[PDB]
Parts: sequence; structure tokens; C-alpha cells
Amino acid sequence: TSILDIRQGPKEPFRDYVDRFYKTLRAEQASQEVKNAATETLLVQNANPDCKTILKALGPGATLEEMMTACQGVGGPGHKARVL
Repeated sequence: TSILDIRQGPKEPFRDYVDRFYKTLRAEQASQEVKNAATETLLVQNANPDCKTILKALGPGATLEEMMTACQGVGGPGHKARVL
């Protein structure tokens, strides 16, 4: 029931990931250093690796739209041969 549980699933869309992130955040919006703790940085940090890279390129203060746009860009399943 922690924000950690909020991760960027493989088959899970970024939207669902954000919903969870914001769901847990609002579940107990608080931390030992919320100020120092950049929520956005948490989502990105708690986000996949590639997304992290894409988010890194994004900017130190991208918008949800930009975050979702980059996430949507992230690679994935793109072929016939059923992925492992």
C-alpha cells in the first residue's frame, strides 16, 4: 500500500501507473521529506528504466501529458512472433 508498489508495469499502461501513483499519494500524501522529495521524480524514479531515460530527456518538470507521451513512445511488443 506504499508508493513503491506503484511501478510501471510491462503490460500495464502509464495511465494506470499514474492512477496508482496518484492513488497512493492521495492515500497518505506525506513523507519524511515531501519538499525535497519530488513527486514527479518519484513517478519517474518509480517508473520503468526506459521511461526513466525518456523522462530524463523530457525535462526537470515535464507535464503529465509529456510524461504519458514519452511513455507511449517507449518501445515494447511490435512483431508477429508471439513475444516470449
